[PDB]
Amino acid sequence: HFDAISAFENYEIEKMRDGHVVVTTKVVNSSLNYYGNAHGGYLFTLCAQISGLVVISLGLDGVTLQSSINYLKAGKLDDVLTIKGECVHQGRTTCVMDVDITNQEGRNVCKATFTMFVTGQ
Amino acid sequence: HFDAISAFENYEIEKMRDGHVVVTTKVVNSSLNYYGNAHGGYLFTLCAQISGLVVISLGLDGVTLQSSINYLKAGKLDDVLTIKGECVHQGRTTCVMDVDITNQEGRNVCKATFTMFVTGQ
Amino acid sequence: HFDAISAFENYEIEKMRDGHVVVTTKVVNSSLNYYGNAHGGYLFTLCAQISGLVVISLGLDGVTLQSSINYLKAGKLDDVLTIKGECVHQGRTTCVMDVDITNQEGRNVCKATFTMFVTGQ
Amino acid sequence: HFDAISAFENYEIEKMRDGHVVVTTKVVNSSLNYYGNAHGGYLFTLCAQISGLVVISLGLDGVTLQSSINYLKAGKLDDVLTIKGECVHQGRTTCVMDVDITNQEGRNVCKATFTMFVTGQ
Repeated sequence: HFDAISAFENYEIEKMRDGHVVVTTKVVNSSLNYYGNAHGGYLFTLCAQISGLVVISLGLDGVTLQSSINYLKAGKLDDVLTIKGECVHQGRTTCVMDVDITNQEGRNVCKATFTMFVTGQ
Repeated sequence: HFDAISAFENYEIEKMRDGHVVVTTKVVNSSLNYYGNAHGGYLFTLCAQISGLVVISLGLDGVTLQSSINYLKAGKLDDVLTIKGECVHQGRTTCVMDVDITNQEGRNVCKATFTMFVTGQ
Repeated sequence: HFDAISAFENYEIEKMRDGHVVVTTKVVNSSLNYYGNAHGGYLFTLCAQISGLVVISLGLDGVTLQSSINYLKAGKLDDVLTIKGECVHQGRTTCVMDVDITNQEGRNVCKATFTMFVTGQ
Repeated sequence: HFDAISAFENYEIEKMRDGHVVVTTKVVNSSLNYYGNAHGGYLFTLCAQISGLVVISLGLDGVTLQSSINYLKAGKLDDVLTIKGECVHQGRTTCVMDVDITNQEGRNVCKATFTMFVTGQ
């Protein structure tokens, strides 16, 4: 047995403009995996949501086609995670977003790149 | 504003044996994104959890180093998703897991590959 | 100093039809890296070329948007590599190709997934 | 029929120091694909070679475990490509390298992330 893995039970949107987004969130029990670390799916979901927010901030609608994520350092209970996303490439049908998560000590937690398909304006 | 994104509010483990895992789950409202489709992070978390289950089934402990996911077809409210994970490569220090999600119509929803780091036995 | 890294100085196309491609090639000196193993770029290029051939076999033109590759086992001088590609998903604007390389002993060398953008028919 | 795809028929190492590498190269006919653009495999090989150079610059020996690449803008015959590699994370067992290619106009051509396995020192 294991409990649900949840993301964004709390959050603060610090910045959302012109393809650049910054959101903060506190790691809580529902964020964790078996080993007491922030779940890789939780961390990914933080990144994917912020990637979507980057899309919206460009006046676009979109869907993720593909994503790659690298895990660098564990997130822990009560960490404050800063999720920074930006559009590195704005093409006609597709956008590429980089999203980076750091903890309250400025340490790198994970980095992801999203390939989004622009569906409309 | 947006509500939390959650994964495994419900599930059934069908198979978990020697590097092969099958788990089913039903898509619910907490699974969805802005547009009413299964959230990319939700789908990834389904895959990531099953990847870790594959690791455990091998009598191993481990952590995800890197993952890539491709989104093929939308997941919808009330879909039953089958999450199939396989260890396609068991190295000494790392394992590589393929995870595929199909819906109740047999349609491919997404595919991911996980690069896991074996921490212990 | 280092010499050029080259791919397809020799090859045999065994199969090319309906989204399924099989090509063989022999690892030669220009294939190798500093350590005497098949260069990761060489192996990737084998996969990317076969992904393109899968596109053509579907009566399409296309360009790669994104690719992810996992390296499983070293390729060595004089290995015969079998490169098998297939379209796992044929969407309207994009295709997803899986490409797998095995050696003459049937051992898995590397696996890659390509997200291609369909440019025309 | 198609001719071999080659990388580093010419190059200039501009910088190679403590985890940071810059290398330039000019796109030639052997660099290109069917459509006359820089081959995705050629571009990846440029990135992969520079990733390994980053590893060496850290006094390390290593092998690529996994890589992801995004293609942003076509490379063309006679372009001068600048290949910039950085170790963004030096773990104990693995390193993560970001590699970016820009052309002579400062335009972003592609970006890749490499997950390297440290074999020795």
